[PDB]
Formats: sequence, structure tokens, C-alpha cells
Amino acid sequence: FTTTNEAFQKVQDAVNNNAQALSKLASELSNTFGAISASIGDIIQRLD
Amino acid sequence: TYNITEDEILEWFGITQTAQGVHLFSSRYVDLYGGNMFQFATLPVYDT
Amino acid sequence: YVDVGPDSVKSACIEVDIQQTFFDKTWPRPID
Amino acid sequence: AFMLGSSVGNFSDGKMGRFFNHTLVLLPDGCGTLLRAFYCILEPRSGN
Amino acid sequence: QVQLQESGGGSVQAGGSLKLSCSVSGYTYSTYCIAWFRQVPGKEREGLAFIKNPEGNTDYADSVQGRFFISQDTVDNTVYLSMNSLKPEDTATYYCAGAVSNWVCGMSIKSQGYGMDYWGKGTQVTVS
Amino acid sequence: DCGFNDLSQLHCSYESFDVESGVYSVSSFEAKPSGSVVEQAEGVECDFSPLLSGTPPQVYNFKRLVFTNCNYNLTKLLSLFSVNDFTCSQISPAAIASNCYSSLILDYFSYPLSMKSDLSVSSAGPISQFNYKQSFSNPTCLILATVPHNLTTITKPLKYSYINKCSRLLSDDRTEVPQLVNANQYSPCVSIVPSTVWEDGDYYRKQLSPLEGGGWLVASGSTVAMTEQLQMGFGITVQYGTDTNSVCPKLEFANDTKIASQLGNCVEYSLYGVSGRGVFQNCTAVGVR
Ligand SMILES: *[C@@H]1O[C@H](CO)[C@@H](O[C@@H]2O[C@H](CO)[C@@H](O[C@@H]3O[C@H](CO)[C@@H](O)[C@H](O[C@H]4O[C@H](CO)[C@@H](O)[C@H](O)[C@@H]4O)[C@@H]3O)[C@H](O)[C@H]2NC(C)=O)[C@H](O)[C@H]1NC(C)=O
Repeated sequence: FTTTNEAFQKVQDAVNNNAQALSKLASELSNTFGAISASIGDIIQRLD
Repeated sequence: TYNITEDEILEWFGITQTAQGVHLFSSRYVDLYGGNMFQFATLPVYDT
Repeated sequence: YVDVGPDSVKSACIEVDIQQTFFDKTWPRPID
Repeated sequence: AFMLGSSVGNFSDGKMGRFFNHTLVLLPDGCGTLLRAFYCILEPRSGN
Repeated sequence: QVQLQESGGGSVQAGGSLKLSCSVSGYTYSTYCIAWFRQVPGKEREGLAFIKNPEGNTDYADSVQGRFFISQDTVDNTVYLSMNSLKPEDTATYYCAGAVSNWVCGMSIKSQGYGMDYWGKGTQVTVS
Repeated sequence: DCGFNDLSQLHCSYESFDVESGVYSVSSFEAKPSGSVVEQAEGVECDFSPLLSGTPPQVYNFKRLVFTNCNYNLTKLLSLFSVNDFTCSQISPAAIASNCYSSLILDYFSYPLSMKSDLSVSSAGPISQFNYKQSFSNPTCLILATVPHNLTTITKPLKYSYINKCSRLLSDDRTEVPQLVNANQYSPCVSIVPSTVWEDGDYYRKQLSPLEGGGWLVASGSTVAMTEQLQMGFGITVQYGTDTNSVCPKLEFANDTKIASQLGNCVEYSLYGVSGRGVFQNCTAVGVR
């Protein structure tokens, strides 16, 4: 059940696809999209 | 004035200029046996 | 304006001998 | 040891390397046991 | 909330020595400066000295420099004002003063207390 | 009523009164903060005293103060002055006196209010183009104030001096190369122009060494007459991710805002310039201390 086994690699690929789907959601919360901060509390604190 | 312990080990020093002044970095006082440089002084020099 | 100390009172500076060719050795320590 | 500055020119006899206005100077002292940093005007002394 | 009270005032022969007290209360933070003033009747106020609390360093005005001495008890946080070798020109009401900040007293005693926020009741002194 | 209930928001989406067996996930319960934690510098205050004594320099020799690892009270400083104009970018005028930063920079000079329109980067003029320019990245504030009569120790200067030309004369002696000022930097011409311009329209020039590229540096200072009371300008810049300490306002030091007491429950935290919500735990040290 090593890396040379090509069906085992497909099993791992499917698991990795699940993980990447979740990680993009988790990682897009630190994006600012051009705002002064990616935190709503920071924006509320700093501006009017 | 900054006191220096006397030894014979490899050391790293660094200097940069920002709007906050002139920053001095050295390997001593934080990472003596590695070489990572951490700021230890900011001098009030504002002409570039 | 801090007081850096007593101004030096000597009359003449020591004689300095520039010989660049004695210091032209090559020991490379490149960034790694 | 270092001399740092914002304007540079030549001495009386045409030799390059004179810093004009306030100059930052970093000198070790104490047989390499302290570092002394100052920032001021170096007026060349006369004499031999 | 902050209360400043001067005490110890009285009349002594000119060229004598005297010491006030200025009880201070209502500070929740140790970063403040306390100054001494005097008011001669029928004129404007003018400052004498101040103490900067966390640092502990003190300064005095030109007129009474050296003649006066300021200090503070480490357990009572009360400031003093020691006069020595008093003169007839030193008859006035001594005021205590304080501020929210820590860096205003130097400008304050040289601008008759423009920056202060806290004032004491005062204590009249007259020299015979 | 859409927000009444879980079934209510079930119905308001699907736009219907007879939602099918639609087995949602619905909105989640989020924890409420049972406490608040604050850490900051203790027993040290940002020191604005140098701003109070002495002659304030011109716009082109503005003096800079840099504060880190201290507690500040900007309201006290602004109370001692008669505030004419007070405008901030990327920060609000109420926020600049109440937020935590890593470094605060206060540049002050002598400025006559007549050229208020020359301080914004828009409407370039001679001030923002040769004398003083604020960075476009960090949040900034700009203050125009007048010192009152009762404040004695600010020694009024003799006139309002300011640069109008700072330019470089190339070796061809034909081309003129303007020297624009870079944000948070002194103009290149401050080395030749004196602190106070003696006469409106004077000229200054110096010859640059070949190390500096040769050529000539030519500058000219204009003057605006004094006022009855001195008018000054303040520029404030704040930085966020630069120090391990912070510049914070002063609080009341009799509270229970300690990490070691509220260990394990949801809390607001304002450890330093950084703040948020979370749960703390005793835990083995892992980074660089
Ligand atoms: C941060 O700085 C701000 C700005 O100064 C500071 O708020 C100020 O607090 C002072 C506290 O004294 C206020 O001063 C008062 O002003 C009134 C006039 O409006 C005076 O009459 C008052 O003096 C009387 O009361 C004192 C006791 O309260 C007596 O001791 C005194 O002898 C007088 O009888 C009083 O001085 C000032 O108005 C405010 N200013 C503003 C803009 O709010 C704040 O406290 C600082 N923060 C911290 C944490 O230190």
C-alpha cells in the first residue's frame, strides 16, 4: 500500500480534494478584499 | 551605549532606515548560537 | 545637545599609512 | 565601525570622503566590549 | 474624585524655615505630576516647583531654585515644599496642583498653571 | 415572522408556507464573552513635553516624535490648544484618541492657517510638493491649532518660512530636475536653506560632489507674515505590526482583567494593539519568547 500503488494514490487524492475544499473556505476569511482589515470588529473600532 | 559580552563566536549585525528612525539589529541577546537578527535599538535619525 | 566629553587637546594626529595592496586578499564568504 | 550620512564631499586637499551635516557614527570601544552610537557634526581638526 | 489638601502653613521670622504638606487622593494610576504655586494677593498666580511621580525627578522655578526643596513620602504619596531662609516677598497663599498627565507640569509652572486640572484649597503664609 | 424561530426561517427561505421536509442546518449558537482581559504598558506615559517648550520649526524642518511602549492621552494635548482643523484618513477623529497602536509618530511645525488647502496631497501647491508629505498607506491625522495667550513657553518665531523651489541643476546647466518630497522624509534642500527665510524670494545653491552625482542644488524660501498668536500644524501617523509592545490609552488600574483568573472561558482580549475573542489555556511555550 505504497506510493507506487496507483489506486491507493487515487484514494489519497479523493481525501485531499475534500481537504482542499474545506481549506479554501477557511483561508478566504483572512482575505481583506481591499478593506482596511479582514476583521469586522477592527473596522467597527477604527471608522465611523 | 550598549554593553557587549566578550567571546569569539560568529555574529551578525544589521541596519535599516524607516520613518520611525534608524533600526539596529544583531544576533546577540536573542539568538546567539544561531544567527537570526532581532532589533535592539532605534535611533532618532530622520534625514534619509 | 549632549555633552560628549572633553575635547581632545593633542596638537597633531598620528601618521596613517595607506597600503591597499596589503589588504587585497580574497577569502569568500558568500550568502547561503 | 561605520560613518553614515546624507551628504558627502571632499576634504581640504581634495581627498574624497567627508560627511557634512549631522553624521551617524557607530564605534566599538572597550577592546570590543561596548558599542557607542552618536549623531553629530564632525569638524576636521588642523595639525599634522 | 481627586482631592488635594495643603497644610502646615504659619508665620515664621524672615530667614527661617518651614515645610508644608499636600495630601493627594483619587489617583488610580501612578503616572502624574504634582506642582506647587503661590498667589500674592492682588496679582496673578505663578508656579514654583513640581515633582514627576513615576520617574521621581523634580524641577524648580528660577526664583526659588535652591532655596526650596520638594519631596514626596513613599507610603503617603503626599508632596512637600520646604522653604529655607524666607524673605518678606514670600508672603502669599501657597497652592497645590496636579494634572491628569505627567508631562505638563514643566510647561505649567512656567505658564502659571495653564495646563493643570486639579487645584488645592491653598494655605496662606505671611512672614514677619 | 421570519426571525422568530427556526421553522420561521425555514419558511421564509423556500418562500412558502408549506416547506417540505427540509431538514436544514440553521443558524448556530455562538458563545457570549464571560469577561474581558487587557494587558498593556504600565507606569509609562508618552511624553509630549518637548512640544510645549521652545520655538516650533518651519514646515520643512518639522520636528518628529516617535512613541512606542507608552500610554498616551491625546485629548489632554489637544485641550491645551485651540483646534482649528482636525481631519483624519483611514481612522476616525474619535478613534485616533482611543485605539492601540505599535508606534505613534507626531510631526509638528509652525504653519499659518491661510494655506490650509496646501496640506492635503490633493491640491499639490508648494507645501505638499516640496515641504511635507504624509504616507498614503498608514492611517493619518492632520491638525491645525493656535497656541493661546495663557501658554507662555512656546516662543513665537519671527516669520512663516517655507520652501517654494527645491530643484537640481544637471551638469548640462540646461535641464532643471525638480526634487519632489517623499512621504515622511525631509526635503533634499534642507541642508542649505536656513531655519528662517530672511527675505521673501531669496535663493540658495550648493555644488554637489561627484559622489552625489555632481550638479547643483538650488532652493528658494518664501515667507508669510506672522500672526498675533502662533499657528501650528500636527501630523499623526500610526503603525500596527511593528513592535512587540504597543501604544495604548490610559485605563483605570483597579480591574480584574487578568488572564490567569479567566482561564478556560470565552473572553474579550486586548492583549496589546491586537484584540479579539477567544479562550486561553496554560500551555507549553513554543515560539520565540
Ligand atoms: C485624558 O485627558 C483628558 C483631557 O484632559 C482628561 O479629561 C479632563 O479631566 C479634567 C479633570 O479635572 C477636567 O477638568 C475639569 O474641568 C472643569 C471645567 O470644565 C473644572 O471646573 C474642574 O475643576 C474643578 O474640579 C476639580 C475636581 O474635579 C477640582 O479639583 C478643581 O479644583 C475644580 O474645583 C475639572 O478640573 C477636564 O474638563 C476634562 N477634559 C475633557 C476634554 O474631558 C482625562 O481625564 C484623561 N484621561 C485619563 C485616564 O487621565
